[PDB]
Amino acid sequence: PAYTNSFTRGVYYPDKVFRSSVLHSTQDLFLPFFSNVTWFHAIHVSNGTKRFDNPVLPFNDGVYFASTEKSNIIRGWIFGTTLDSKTQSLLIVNNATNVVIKVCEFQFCNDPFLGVYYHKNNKSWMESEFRVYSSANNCTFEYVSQPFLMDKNLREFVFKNIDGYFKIYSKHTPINLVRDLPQGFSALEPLVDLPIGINITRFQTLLALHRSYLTPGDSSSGWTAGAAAYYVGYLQPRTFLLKYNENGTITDAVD
Amino acid sequence: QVQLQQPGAELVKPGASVKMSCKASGYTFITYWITWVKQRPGQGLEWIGDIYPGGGRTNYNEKFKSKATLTVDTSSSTAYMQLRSLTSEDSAVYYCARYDGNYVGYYYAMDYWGQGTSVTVS
Amino acid sequence: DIVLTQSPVSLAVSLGQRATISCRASESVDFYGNSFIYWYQQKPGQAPKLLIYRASNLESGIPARFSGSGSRTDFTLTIHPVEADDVATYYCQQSIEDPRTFGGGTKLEI
Amino acid sequence: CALDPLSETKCTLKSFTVEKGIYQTSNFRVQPTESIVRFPNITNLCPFGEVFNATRFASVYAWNRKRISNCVADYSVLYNSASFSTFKCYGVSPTKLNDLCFTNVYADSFVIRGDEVRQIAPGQTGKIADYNYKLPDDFTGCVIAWNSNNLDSKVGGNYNYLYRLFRKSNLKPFERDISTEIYQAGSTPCNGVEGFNCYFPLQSYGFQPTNGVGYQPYRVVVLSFELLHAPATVCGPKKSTNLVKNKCVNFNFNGLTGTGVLTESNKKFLPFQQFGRDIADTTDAVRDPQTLEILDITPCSFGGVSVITPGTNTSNQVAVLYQDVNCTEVYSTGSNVFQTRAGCLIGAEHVNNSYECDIPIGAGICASYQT
Ligand SMILES: *[C@@H]1O[C@H](CO)[C@@H](O)[C@H](O)[C@H]1NC(C)=O
Ligand SMILES: *[C@@H]1O[C@H](CO)[C@@H](O)[C@H](O)[C@H]1NC(C)=O
Ligand SMILES: *[C@@H]1O[C@H](CO)[C@@H](O)[C@H](O)[C@H]1NC(C)=O
Ligand SMILES: *[C@@H]1O[C@H](CO)[C@@H](O)[C@H](O)[C@H]1NC(C)=O
Ligand SMILES: *[C@@H]1O[C@H](CO)[C@@H](O)[C@H](O)[C@H]1NC(C)=O
Ligand SMILES: *[C@@H]1O[C@H](CO)[C@@H](O)[C@H](O)[C@H]1NC(C)=O
Ligand SMILES: *[C@@H]1O[C@H](CO)[C@@H](O)[C@H](O)[C@H]1NC(C)=O
Ligand SMILES: *[C@@H]1O[C@H](CO)[C@@H](O)[C@H](O)[C@H]1NC(C)=O
Repeated sequence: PAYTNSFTRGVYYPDKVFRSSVLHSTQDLFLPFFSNVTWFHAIHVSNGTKRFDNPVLPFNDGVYFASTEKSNIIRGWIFGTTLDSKTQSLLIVNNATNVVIKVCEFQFCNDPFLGVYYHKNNKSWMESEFRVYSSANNCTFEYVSQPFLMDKNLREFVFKNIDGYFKIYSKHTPINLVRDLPQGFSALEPLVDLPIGINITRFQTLLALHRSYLTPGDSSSGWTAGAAAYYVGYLQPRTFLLKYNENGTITDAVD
Repeated sequence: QVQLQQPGAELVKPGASVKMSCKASGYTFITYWITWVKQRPGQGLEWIGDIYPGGGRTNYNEKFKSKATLTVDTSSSTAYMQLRSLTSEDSAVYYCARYDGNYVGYYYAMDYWGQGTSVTVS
Repeated sequence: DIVLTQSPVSLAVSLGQRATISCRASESVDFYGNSFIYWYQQKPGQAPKLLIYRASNLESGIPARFSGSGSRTDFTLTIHPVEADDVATYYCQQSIEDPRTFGGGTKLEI
Repeated sequence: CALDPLSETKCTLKSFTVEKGIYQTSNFRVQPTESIVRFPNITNLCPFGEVFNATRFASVYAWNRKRISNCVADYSVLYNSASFSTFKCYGVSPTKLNDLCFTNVYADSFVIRGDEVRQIAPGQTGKIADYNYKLPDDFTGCVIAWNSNNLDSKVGGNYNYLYRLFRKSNLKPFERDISTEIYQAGSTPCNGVEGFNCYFPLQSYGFQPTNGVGYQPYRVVVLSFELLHAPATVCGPKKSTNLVKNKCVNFNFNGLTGTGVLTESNKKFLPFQQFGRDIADTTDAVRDPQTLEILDITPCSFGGVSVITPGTNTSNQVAVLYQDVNCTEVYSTGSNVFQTRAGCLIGAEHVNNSYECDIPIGAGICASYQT
């Protein structure tokens, strides 16, 4: 495991409150300023020897996800208290189409992935089959929305679950320094709240695998996943101070 | 074709009960609702209740909920109206009518009427 | 409970003239463009006979002289021409909400 | 001290004669005229179009059942549909459908001929009623049917719709039987082979364009409403009242339930942000759920009521003083109304002529008894 400083990122708006040049304090789960973020490498190219590791990180009441892949290699985030069909689990998939929100009881395979193959006739990478789970029981809630990932630009996806509600906040910002998160302050705009109503304890990042990665040969000559890298931070309950401009865009915060 | 009949008149002692019939013919009795209208001599029309012969569904007026006990006999295609705790104010003529109860057609229109029964309490 | 008032209570119309009967509703009867107001004619000693259903359509077997109009609170029934055998009591009934109620009635004199 | 403001001052100071000066006897408040409520455009519409307007309907013996819950039952589209030929409701008023709530709604759809439409009702008899679709005596719901010759019939005859011609027992209420076992009409067993005393329980409908309305296919959708003790999941969508401006009302914007007056604003909000607060953590402005605009929310104007009086032993006239409130939201009005920075004082004639100050009011305005 590799560690990198948080560098004052991950500040998100309190739920649906606006002010104008007003300094107000809030008490909620937030990312530590100058924290210590584990820069896990999901897949590294070592030929193209397979180095496949998606460790099952505990959720611990909030995760700060940062992606720097320019090929949209990162595609999904899997949540579950036990990650079996015993309890309901959250599945996220992000194609270049509408998002499919799937929350059902799932027997999850060892390596969850979305089967996608290149077609000679259509010359496009459409998904062949879904091989993330064995069975889908107690399918209560199904949400659809526009894709989150679209178009070298850092993306911040902070995830929480409070009061039976699953909330996501997103922001897209170009970065010159891919290796390190910039020492710059960016707000996280509210996007959508989900009433999943299930307990979440374990956070896992899903990486879509191309047909070359799914070929009988282990080596993925056609498509390489070495560039995949995901940041993970853990939130804590400390009061923060936020400064609001007249526009209402969060500009700076102090622990 | 469609014929609806009621007894000509009925005499009942005060404090007693009277059960009169509403005989309908010429059409399928169960497919049309049976409604009831009270008309005091020289006064206007007052609605009592309506019943569907198929299933025995009933809907009684709030004023006549404790006065009207309405049952039907689909075997004889006749509707029976029962009155209880009759007083001097209940001496009136009761008319039974039919309505198809279709929002598309005629809604609550009462196209056919019975001859009625002059109920006198004395 | 919607109360219906009919005016004039007593009306005298000569042979071949026009008789005007107006029924007023304490609450709106129109529902998505449908007005549930019915006009009944009750000859003495006989049961009332329906003339106009839904306040705008002629019942089968009713002469074309009887005609109705109006919407929402106010409804008007027009009979033209008026014949000798038109002496009866006219009642307006609303059916939008239970319990259904009838009008006070009007008397037509030749 | 309910008679006149001078009497109110006498009431407050507990003395018959009050010396010349200014005294705060009471406070003025603008009571809101009415309450206003607004809700956004409803998107959780029940799939009425999915059930009613479906390309393929199943047979009457295999009638499809659709469970409807957790959505708003918008019957307005049903009311506006002029192609319906039969709309009869049992146990519920058709006009009261939008005003009533049900725990669960079940939608049943099938195709039958014109003359068999009357069989879909409680207490009815016939082939369809007893062998294909049976309704309970206490059935609560509505029966909707309309002509479907254009879609359920073809030139060559549409036999895709079947009805249960033969059944050993009448169908129970809300029972769907799709068994294809050979009907045994006699003592001889069928053994899966039809014969003299063995016939298929299902008969294919013969639908032709020229059959006539008596023998034409009809699309029938039956909605059944049940009232249980569980919390209701099907309720009529709420109605948004007309927006009001420059008038103090009671507003409940999806739970704000605030009081005051709404005024057009110039500030611009975040695309997601709906309502804002001040420094004091109080409601400031709310965005319209219907349109996209920001409305300032100042609290209803209120302030102390002041009375300007000279010495009672000298005069007997008084002038009302309404501080911190403009004259529009107002002795009654109409007697020499004058406005100042302190407020709207009523009962004194404003004069440009400048004298030495006698009685305090505020903002450099002094009142005295003179000619
Ligand atoms: C914290 O960050 C330092 C570098 O800043 C790193 O060496 C260390 O592994 C991280 N984790 C802990 C627990 O110290
Ligand atoms: C994108 O992937 C999703 C998987 O959730 C799939 O449903 C959709 O059809 C795909 N879009 C295509 C193939 O254009
Ligand atoms: C708020 O937005 C307006 C319009 O773009 C802009 O003129 C103003 O400067 C902004 N306020 C800031 C940047 O504090
Ligand atoms: C189908 O058409 C519209 C909706 O598309 C609406 O009137 C209703 O759902 C259907 N109409 C009929 C007559 O069935
Ligand atoms: C709601 O519907 C009205 C009527 O078409 C429209 O003017 C308004 O813009 C709609 N608002 C939203 C938020 O969809
Ligand atoms: C004030 O009141 C007293 C009564 O106590 C009276 O004698 C006197 O004349 C009054 N003076 C004026 C200026 O009104
Ligand atoms: C009363 O208040 C102010 C005066 O300061 C001004 O807007 C106008 O005179 C009044 N307001 C109205 C009429 O809305
Ligand atoms: C007072 O001053 C105003 C200012 O324009 C003027 O209109 C008015 O005529 C003046 N009245 C007197 C009595 O001086």
